Amino acid sequence: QVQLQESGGGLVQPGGSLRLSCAASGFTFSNYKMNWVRQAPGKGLEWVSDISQSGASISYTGSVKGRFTISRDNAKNTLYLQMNSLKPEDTAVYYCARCPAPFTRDCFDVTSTTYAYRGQGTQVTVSS
Amino acid sequence: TEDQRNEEKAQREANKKIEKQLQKDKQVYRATHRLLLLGAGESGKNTIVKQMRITSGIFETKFQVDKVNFHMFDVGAQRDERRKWIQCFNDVTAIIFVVASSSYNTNRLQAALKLFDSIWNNKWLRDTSVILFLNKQDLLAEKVLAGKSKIEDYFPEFARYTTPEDATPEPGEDPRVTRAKYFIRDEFLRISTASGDGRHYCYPHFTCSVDTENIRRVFNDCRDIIQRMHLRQYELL
Amino acid sequence: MESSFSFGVILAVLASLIIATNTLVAVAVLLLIHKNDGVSLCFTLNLAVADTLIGVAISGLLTDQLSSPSRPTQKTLCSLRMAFVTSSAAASVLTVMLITFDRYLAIKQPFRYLKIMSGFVAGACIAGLWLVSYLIGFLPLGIPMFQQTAYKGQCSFFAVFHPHFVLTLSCVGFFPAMLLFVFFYCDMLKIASMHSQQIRKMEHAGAMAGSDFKALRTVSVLIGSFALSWTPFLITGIVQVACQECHLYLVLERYLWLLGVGNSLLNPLIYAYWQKEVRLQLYHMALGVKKV
Amino acid sequence: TASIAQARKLVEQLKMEANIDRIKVSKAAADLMAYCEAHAKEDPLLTPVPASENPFR
Amino acid sequence: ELDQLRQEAEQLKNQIRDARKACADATLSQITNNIDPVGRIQMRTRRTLRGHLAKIYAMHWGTDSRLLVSASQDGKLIIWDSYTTNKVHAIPLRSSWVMTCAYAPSGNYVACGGLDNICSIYNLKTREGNVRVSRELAGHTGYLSCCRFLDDNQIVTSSGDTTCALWDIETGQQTTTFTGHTGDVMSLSLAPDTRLFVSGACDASAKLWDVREGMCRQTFTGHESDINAICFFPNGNAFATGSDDATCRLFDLRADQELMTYSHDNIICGITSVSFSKSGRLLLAGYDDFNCNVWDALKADRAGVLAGHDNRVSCLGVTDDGMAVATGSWDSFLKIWN
Ligand SMILES: CC(C)OC(=O)N1CCC(Oc2ncnc3c2cnn3-c2ccc(S(C)(=O)=O)cc2F)CC1
Repeated sequence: QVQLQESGGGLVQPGGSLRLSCAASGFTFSNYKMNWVRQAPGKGLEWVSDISQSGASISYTGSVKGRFTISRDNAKNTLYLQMNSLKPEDTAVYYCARCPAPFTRDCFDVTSTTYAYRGQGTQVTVSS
Repeated sequence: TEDQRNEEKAQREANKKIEKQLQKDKQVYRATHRLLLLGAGESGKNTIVKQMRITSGIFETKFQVDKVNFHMFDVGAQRDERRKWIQCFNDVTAIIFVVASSSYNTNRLQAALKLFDSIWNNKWLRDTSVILFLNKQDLLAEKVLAGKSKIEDYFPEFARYTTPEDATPEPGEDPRVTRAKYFIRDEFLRISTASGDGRHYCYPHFTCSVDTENIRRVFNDCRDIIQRMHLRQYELL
Repeated sequence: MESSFSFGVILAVLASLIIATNTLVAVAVLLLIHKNDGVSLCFTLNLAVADTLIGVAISGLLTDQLSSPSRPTQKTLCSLRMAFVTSSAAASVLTVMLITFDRYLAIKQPFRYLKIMSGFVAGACIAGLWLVSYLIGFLPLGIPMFQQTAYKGQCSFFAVFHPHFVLTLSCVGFFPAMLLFVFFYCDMLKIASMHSQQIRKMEHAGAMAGSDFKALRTVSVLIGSFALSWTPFLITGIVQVACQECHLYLVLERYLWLLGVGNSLLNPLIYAYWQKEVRLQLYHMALGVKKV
Repeated sequence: TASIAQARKLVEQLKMEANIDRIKVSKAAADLMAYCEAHAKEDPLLTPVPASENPFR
Repeated sequence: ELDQLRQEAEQLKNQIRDARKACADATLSQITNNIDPVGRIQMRTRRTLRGHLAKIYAMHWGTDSRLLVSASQDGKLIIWDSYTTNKVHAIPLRSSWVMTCAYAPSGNYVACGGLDNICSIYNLKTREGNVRVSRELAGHTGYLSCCRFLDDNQIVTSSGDTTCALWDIETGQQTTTFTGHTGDVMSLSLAPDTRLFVSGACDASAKLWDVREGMCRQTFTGHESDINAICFFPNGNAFATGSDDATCRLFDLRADQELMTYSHDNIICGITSVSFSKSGRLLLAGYDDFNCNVWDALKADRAGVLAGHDNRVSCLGVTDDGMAVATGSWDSFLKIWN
């Protein structure tokens, strides 16, 4: 069974750091492109960053470029999002989402409707 | 078995009639150019459909340009999981991707960029050209000319971006408006130009939801797509 | 003698290569037509068939270039087979012209090309193609001025046909065909250059925010093949016509004429094998042979 | 409501799914083998059907 | 309460996983090791059906094993005579983007659907002799991915709305709606008794549904990606599913877990269609790599390959009598193999 369990989160002061984790199971982690999406209270799902199968290609959204670091370790089927200098706008539930098909850089996992290959999501809150 | 052979003859006659009908349908179909209209829900694609037309899961908009049949399809009442039903549009002449360039905050512009990346990099859409309608140009001009919603906040590379010397902006536009326009265009060119295979091409166009030229833009884009496909077949590209 | 035997063996090898290559190309094009709806594949098939017929006609010339007797009564048969060779060459040349016109119509009229083009159009074009080619080839049989008087009892193109036939064949035939070819491919080169510069502009913008000789190469190869096919032979023919005491017949019909026949070998390589679909079909046939 | 009703319904169904009369894999495999061998001769694709009986000649 | 819901669902899934593990005393592959493998079978294209203008996306064999219906997105639904290649009918579709087709067991009706979200029913045997739309099932909120006739009046339909529906053709209303699938439902398979059907829904999960009771009887989650094809084993006690993960997996309704997986390293592309022979020994699956692999349902090896298609394979179906298997493709051609 496809399983994605995000860990790490909770209250954190602005300007700090927060290392998110995503324990993957039920599929070949290395064969699928992985990415992070978030849904802040009242806004729609927003793509954060994606990491290729081998990790040689990485991209971040403009509000996140140079601020968060996405990394993966195929040896233990885990994905990470090293958040640094968090902002109040960053408050959102970050869903560890996997792209639909393996071996393809194509990805259609920003769907508003219930996506099957995204985890429960870990709450991230930034407050003074 | 004379009866069996008579039935076979009747079936052959029916088959010949169906062949004639299918030949006529083929003549009509190859002369018809299918177009997939796609974009954000908040985008102006619906307004463009209204201009071209001047419960079902797909809407057919038929229009003619220079006596050329175009069958534009709007995918409505479909769940945003596009990875499956999008595959049906591999053989369309072009995909009219309508993006509201001014819809940067959710950051709908980034979502549209990701959707364009998926469309371009999809295995079955690698043979399909995409007509990129950078819609809501007037809204972008108003937002950047007399607004503090800085683009580089949501696109840090914007501060480093500079307008190309090849730009051909409308005479009268503020330099900031042209810079933002071409920055968004090149950001969309991130995907189209990155492939480099030449199998399919992207045709960005600065458009407004009510522009009448949009039909002419689609006609010219179809001309260019067909010409480029033929040239590549003839080794000229 | 040694010269005649050498020319005959060279012709035999050239005809064998032409026949083999063009039969393979024709089979590939038939299989692709059964596999694909491309109308231009019909013109490719026609070109392959015309080149195969050229090779067959050249194969018919082997019996007289090699050691063999001749008699004055041989005038009729020799003239008939010379006209057959000329008809096959004209069929190949006009098929190249038809393919060029098809490409030009596709590039210049992308919508009306699709609307008009159909199997019936290709069939009618091929029928008129064969009729015109055979008419041009057999024209000197009925026309008196094109016939070479005082037959020597030896079989050759110019022994039966007068150089005025070549003069007309150039003036109303190959030269107009070559001007049309050059004009069509120059317009196609202009369109391809515009498309390529637009593509390069877009790619440069994308790369900065994040070669053009190909069309020239293809156009130059096609035009060079078309010209080198028959232009030297026909130019030498007009030279012979303009002369007074002039004997380029030997070279004209022994080495310059081979370029036109040799074009039937470059015609497939350029027009069918150069297409990726035809290469794929050839690869599939190679697998089928290998897997058996 | 929906955000929690969905989990209500998932839990109810997954109760309904767990209480089924599950069977050992070995017996299911044996049944599949028995069915395959019983109908092996009745499968024109598995076994070579004679050309005369084949309607596709 | 939502966190408690998550915990309860997780521990329920753990309990079901433990129950499935307990039944996993011996795998199918080990048990079937002693059986003589099918070996090498070379099926060749016997009939090539030409006439479709756009890429073919769906197909269904008739119960008589003579007439077959195929759907292409050019707005045409052609019925082909398999033996003679003659097209019995050429139905123009009101919606060009048809994604499914179904031929009634009695052959009196044909169904099709697609992006229009309408499962149109066509009467092949009207007293006038023409083929006309009999009923339009427009209650679905998504594209019709698959449809299968239970009888002349009952048709099961799958839709992009992530729910399957049972339709009464005469009244044209949803007799029963099947909800529970998280993703887009792609393929349907009716059991031999027509009492159960299964579907995969883009969530790497297959669900067993009761036609009469209208409830999710069982769920399977062996796959890793979207399931595009599903077909019962001929006895109705098991079914195989094709997924974008490039693997086929066999599931048994009584074991309630994946019996075995059909895959090999060289195959990385997605799977579009899956079907069983009459005896069920051969699992014929269409692949995105332009060919169809014949898989030994027991020994887990490729018994053969059908590499005649020039484009993506979209549909695959075996005749009820097992005489031949026809594979559709995006090249607009249907090839019948035997
Ligand atoms: C008119 C338009 C529509 O077509 C053209 O433009 N064409 C088509 C016709 C072409 O002319 C020829 N084609 C084929 N063999 C030709 C000639 C001219 N001479 N020979 C020849 C020489 C020697 C021998 S030999 C060794 O003695 O056996 C046998 C021969 F047939 C010129 C280009």
